[PDB]
Amino acid sequence: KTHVQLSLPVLQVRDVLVRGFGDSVEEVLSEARQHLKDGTCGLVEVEKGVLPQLEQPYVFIKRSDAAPHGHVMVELVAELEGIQYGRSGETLGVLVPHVGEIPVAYRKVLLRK
Repeated sequence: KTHVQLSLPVLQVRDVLVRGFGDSVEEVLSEARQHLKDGTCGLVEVEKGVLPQLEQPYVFIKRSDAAPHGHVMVELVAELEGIQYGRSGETLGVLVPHVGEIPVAYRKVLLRK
Protein backbone atom coordinates (compact mmCIF):
# COMPACT_ATOMS: atom_id res chain seq x y z
CA LYS A 1 0.00 0.00 0.00
CA THR A 2 1.12 3.62 -0.66
CA HIS A 3 -0.22 4.61 2.82
CA VAL A 4 -0.27 2.79 6.18
CA GLN A 5 -2.38 3.59 9.26
CA LEU A 6 -0.06 3.94 12.27
CA SER A 7 -0.65 4.99 15.92
CA LEU A 8 2.61 6.63 17.16
CA PRO A 9 3.49 6.84 20.85
CA VAL A 10 4.07 10.52 21.79
CA LEU A 11 7.17 10.78 24.06
CA GLN A 12 8.36 13.60 26.36
CA VAL A 13 11.79 14.73 25.00
CA ARG A 14 13.47 14.16 28.45
CA ASP A 15 12.27 10.45 28.45
CA VAL A 16 13.80 9.66 25.04
CA LEU A 17 16.75 7.24 25.34
CA VAL A 18 17.85 7.21 21.67
CA ARG A 19 17.64 10.79 20.44
CA GLY A 20 17.92 10.20 16.68
CA PHE A 21 18.11 7.66 13.87
CA GLY A 22 21.70 8.16 12.60
CA ASP A 23 24.32 10.39 11.08
CA SER A 24 23.21 11.29 7.47
CA VAL A 25 19.91 12.58 5.97
CA GLU A 26 19.68 9.36 3.91
CA GLU A 27 20.31 7.11 6.97
CA VAL A 28 17.82 8.89 9.28
CA LEU A 29 15.01 8.77 6.64
CA SER A 30 15.87 5.04 6.04
CA GLU A 31 15.92 4.15 9.76
CA ALA A 32 12.74 6.21 10.45
CA ARG A 33 10.88 4.27 7.69
CA GLN A 34 12.16 0.90 9.05
CA HIS A 35 11.08 1.73 12.69
CA LEU A 36 7.67 3.00 11.47
CA LYS A 37 7.18 -0.34 9.58
CA ASP A 38 8.39 -2.34 12.72
CA GLY A 39 6.19 -0.38 15.22
CA THR A 40 9.37 0.86 17.01
CA CYS A 41 8.98 4.63 16.22
CA GLY A 42 7.96 7.39 18.66
CA LEU A 43 6.97 11.03 18.12
CA VAL A 44 8.16 14.13 20.03
CA GLU A 45 5.99 17.26 19.74
CA VAL A 46 8.14 20.27 18.84
CA GLU A 47 8.10 23.22 21.27
CA LYS A 48 10.71 25.79 22.41
CA GLY A 49 13.83 23.91 23.60
CA VAL A 50 12.89 20.46 22.24
CA LEU A 51 15.04 20.21 19.05
CA PRO A 52 18.40 21.14 20.67
CA GLN A 53 17.83 18.15 23.08
CA LEU A 54 17.56 15.78 20.04
CA GLU A 55 20.29 14.62 17.62
CA GLN A 56 20.62 15.88 14.01
CA PRO A 57 19.84 14.97 11.37
CA TYR A 58 16.13 15.29 12.44
CA VAL A 59 13.22 13.40 10.82
CA PHE A 60 9.88 15.31 10.92
CA ILE A 61 6.39 14.08 10.11
CA LYS A 62 4.60 16.89 8.21
CA ARG A 63 0.87 17.10 7.25
CA SER A 64 0.68 16.18 3.50
CA ASP A 65 -3.08 16.99 2.94
CA ALA A 66 -6.21 18.67 4.62
CA ALA A 67 -7.70 12.80 7.75
CA PRO A 68 -9.10 9.32 6.91
CA HIS A 69 -10.56 7.48 9.99
CA GLY A 70 -8.85 10.04 12.39
CA HIS A 71 -5.40 9.38 10.74
CA VAL A 72 -3.77 12.66 9.54
CA MET A 73 -1.90 12.09 6.26
CA VAL A 74 1.83 12.75 6.77
CA GLU A 75 5.16 12.44 4.99
CA LEU A 76 8.80 12.43 6.17
CA VAL A 77 11.10 15.48 5.81
CA ALA A 78 14.71 15.34 7.18
CA GLU A 79 16.73 18.37 8.40
CA LEU A 80 20.54 18.83 8.82
CA GLU A 81 22.27 22.20 9.63
CA GLY A 82 19.13 24.16 8.66
CA ILE A 83 18.54 22.43 5.28
CA GLN A 84 15.40 20.25 4.75
CA TYR A 85 15.12 17.32 2.33
CA GLY A 86 11.54 17.27 1.21
CA ARG A 87 8.77 19.84 1.15
CA SER A 88 5.45 19.27 3.02
CA GLY A 89 2.94 20.96 5.40
CA GLU A 90 2.90 21.71 9.16
CA THR A 91 5.16 19.65 11.51
CA LEU A 92 3.25 17.17 13.75
CA GLY A 93 6.54 16.32 15.51
CA VAL A 94 10.05 14.81 15.31
CA LEU A 95 10.43 11.01 15.01
CA VAL A 96 12.77 9.07 17.32
CA PRO A 97 13.35 5.38 18.02
CA HIS A 98 10.96 3.94 20.63
CA VAL A 99 12.73 1.52 23.04
CA GLY A 100 9.88 1.15 25.64
CA GLU A 101 9.51 4.73 26.98
CA ILE A 102 6.01 5.38 28.44
CA PRO A 103 4.08 7.71 26.11
CA VAL A 104 1.85 10.66 27.14
CA ALA A 105 -0.51 10.11 24.13
CA TYR A 106 -0.87 8.39 20.74
CA ARG A 107 -0.91 10.29 17.40
CA LYS A 108 -2.92 8.45 14.65
CA VAL A 109 -1.24 9.10 11.23
CA LEU A 110 -1.65 7.81 7.65
CA LEU A 111 2.00 7.51 6.47
CA ARG A 112 2.89 7.95 2.78
CA LYS A 113 5.20 4.86 2.43
